[PDB]
Amino acid sequence: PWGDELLNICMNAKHHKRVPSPEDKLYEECIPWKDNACCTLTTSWEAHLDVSPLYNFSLFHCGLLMPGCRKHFIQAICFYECSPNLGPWIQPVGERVVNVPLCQEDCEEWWEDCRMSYTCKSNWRGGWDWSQGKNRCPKGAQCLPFSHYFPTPADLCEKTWSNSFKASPERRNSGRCLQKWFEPAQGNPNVAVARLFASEF
Amino acid sequence: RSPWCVICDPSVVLALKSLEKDYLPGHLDAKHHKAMMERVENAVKDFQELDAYMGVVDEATLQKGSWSLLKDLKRITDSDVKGDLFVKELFWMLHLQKETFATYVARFQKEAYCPNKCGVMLQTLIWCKNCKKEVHACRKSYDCGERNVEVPQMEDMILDCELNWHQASEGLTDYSFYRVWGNNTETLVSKGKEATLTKPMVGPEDAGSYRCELGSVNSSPATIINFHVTVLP
Ligand SMILES: *[C@@H]1O[C@H](CO)[C@@H](O)[C@H](O)[C@H]1NC(C)=O
Ligand SMILES: *[C@@H]1O[C@H](CO)[C@@H](O)[C@H](O)[C@H]1NC(C)=O
Ligand SMILES: [Cl-]
Repeated sequence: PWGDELLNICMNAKHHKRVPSPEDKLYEECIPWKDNACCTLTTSWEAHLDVSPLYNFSLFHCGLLMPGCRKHFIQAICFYECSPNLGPWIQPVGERVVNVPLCQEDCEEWWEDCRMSYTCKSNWRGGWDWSQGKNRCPKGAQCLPFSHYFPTPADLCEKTWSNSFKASPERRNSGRCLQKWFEPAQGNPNVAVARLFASEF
Repeated sequence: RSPWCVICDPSVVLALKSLEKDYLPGHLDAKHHKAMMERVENAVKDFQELDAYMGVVDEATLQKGSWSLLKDLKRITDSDVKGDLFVKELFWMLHLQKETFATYVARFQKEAYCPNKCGVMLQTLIWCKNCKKEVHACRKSYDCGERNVEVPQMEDMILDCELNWHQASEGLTDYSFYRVWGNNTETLVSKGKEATLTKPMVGPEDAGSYRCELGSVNSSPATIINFHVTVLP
């Protein structure tokens, strides 16, 4: 009836805490989740590393990103690693997440701030030159504005993370899409979306 | 495929406009002006010379490069050189400049980019793709690691939190020194611009754990150092 089975849980992937709980301290962008997190301090720190050990996927592949852009990607990581409100979208590939509806503002802002940064591919989920241990752009892949490879916010949200996120037409505070970051002062707006979706009325 | 970072210098772009409008009319046939400039614009719009290049430079490097180029460019224009003589010197020169600049870049990358060895240093970089100047966070381990200190009783204890790179880091606030108690509480004992804590004429009661935190304009700290103090009776 109400999917409490699907609430307040952490996915079984390699870094996640087995169950959520509060943290005395989390690093920078992961702070909004310290109330109740699926990430340890270490994990929150690791998320901010260049070529973070969490995925060994390099963001610098077309050169260092603008910091504004880098910030968005880190927040994406904090969210994926820290959110206790992902149950409805957990699925096995050992678990992952599929088509989490990110509010339009989150995808729009992300897209906006990454326009000026450079990448070489539009489907980051695979097809990279992997020889150094980290991905490099494959033979002849041109470094160009993000707005070239991801013409829309939707492209960006969805394809960078192997369709972990769905760009939702829904906007923020509709009760029907999640934010990848939120101001800690203002309290977690994703709790109630979870509830809605667990029942998924 | 990226611009020659040198164009992020205003004097360079103005030197280049001055070249087009002031130098070309008296020194190159009018029928060539158009295509000359297209060729020069493109020399500067792609920098092929580049240790993978990250597309960033500090103000110092940009200036070192720009100053080199501007000097040599004005050397050309001062010489009053014309026609194909001029054309050849100019592009020749530009090529050589790019090479020299390449060197300056590789030097910057290996020597001035994120030179911190622990903690987080914030440093202003200029992105060559768009000339946009912003602050990058240089993250190395969260820690900076423990100091063992043994102090002879009744001498002075000096705890130095300063690391080489701090004076260069941007957006730093204050050095906080905490004492760490056996019951998992802490006391803030000093908070200020001083990078050291001095405690004179020490006794056994001053043994135990201390932590330094160098604060940042951002949320979290730039440097954390732990000190363990043994007092030698
Ligand atoms: C990332 O790199 C490390 C260090 O080389 C490697 O051992 C590890 O397998 C990689 N991490 C993941 C999550 O694949
Ligand atoms: C904890 O221990 C310190 C040092 O022994 C003592 O001075 C302090 O009163 C204790 N603090 C609390 C909150 O109990
Ligand atoms: Cl959340």
